[PDB]
Amino acid sequence: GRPRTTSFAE
Amino acid sequence: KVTMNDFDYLKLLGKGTFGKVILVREKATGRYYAMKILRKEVIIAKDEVAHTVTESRVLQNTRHPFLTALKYAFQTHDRLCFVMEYANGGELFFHLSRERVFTEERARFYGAEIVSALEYLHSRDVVYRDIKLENLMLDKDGHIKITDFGLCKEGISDGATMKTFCGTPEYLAPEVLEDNDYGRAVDWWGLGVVMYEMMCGRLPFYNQDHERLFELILMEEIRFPRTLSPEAKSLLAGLLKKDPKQRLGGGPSDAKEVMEHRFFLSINWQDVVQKKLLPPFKPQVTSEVDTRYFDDEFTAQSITITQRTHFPQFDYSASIR
Ligand SMILES: CCn1c(-c2nonc2N)nc2c(C#CC(C)(C)O)nc(OC[C@H](N)Cc3ccccc3)cc21
Repeated sequence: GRPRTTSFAE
Repeated sequence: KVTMNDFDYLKLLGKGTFGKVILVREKATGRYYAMKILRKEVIIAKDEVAHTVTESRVLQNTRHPFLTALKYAFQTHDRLCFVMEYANGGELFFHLSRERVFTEERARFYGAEIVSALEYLHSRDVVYRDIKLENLMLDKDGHIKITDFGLCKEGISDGATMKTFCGTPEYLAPEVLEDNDYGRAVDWWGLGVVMYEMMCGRLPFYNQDHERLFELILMEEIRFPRTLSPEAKSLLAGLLKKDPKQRLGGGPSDAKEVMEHRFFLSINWQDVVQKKLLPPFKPQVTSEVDTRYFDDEFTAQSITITQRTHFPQFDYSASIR
């Protein structure tokens, strides 16, 4: 089970 | 005008670095909703105003069975609030983490609903840009609800392009890791990764170092378990084609390429959109305040409270517009 990913911008 | 004390605040469902999401009861109706509460200060500091405004504006007009519906969008002096339908089934991330892998049939069911939603968005010239397991959720019946429209772009038709370096590292299409602009095919790559995870039980590419990870996305061949079906392999190979022009769904017909692919041979796409298909897993929620399909990490946490400062595309209500 992978760790929680986090979205990002520029 | 709608305000904060129009709702009861029950449990933390998810937390972010911008804010938090909470299970709420609408006082005036007794009905249950999810509320995403962002802090204006953090948004303004990160120069992410256009994106947050986009998220509301896109939600204000979209209507589709597999997209989360927005009830209210309002703001206070220092907070932005989205009030949307509570997906009782929780995140697909929670389920895949617990079960490790889904069968090809189950993955086919979820993929068909994601494709249906992506067709719809792309037909409206909207590119979603953040397809991932955390942003795919299940409602009480077990149908897909795409959530989080914070990185959407509008006005993107045919071969229109975009310049913002955004998304989620592990899901970034290889062309987004290059200079200059990219097209709407990035969504189909996104699908590819989630399809890959659902059937192969891991990301196709992974490293905690992003430099290493971005090299993998651009350079590395995807591997398949031996037992995977040829059309499963074919679909993943097609969706995860590094070249967007050769990628499945990357042509002018958009979703039609993916829909006609042999992996979905046994799928009637009108049955999909009409919800005629039977979910393979049905959330066993015993009440409206049941949060079993959310992580204890969040639900165990108690709920504390940490001039024209106005955002000009909010203050929406589903009953009014
Ligand atoms: C807690 C799970 N969750 C739910 C939800 N769970 O049950 N019913 C639901 N609607 N909705 C979520 C939304 C959304 C949305 C709209 C407004 C529809 O675009 N965004 C999420 O995360 C965004 C971001 N990736 C990290 C984050 C998290 C928190 C603050 C700021 C940022 C999580 C969501």
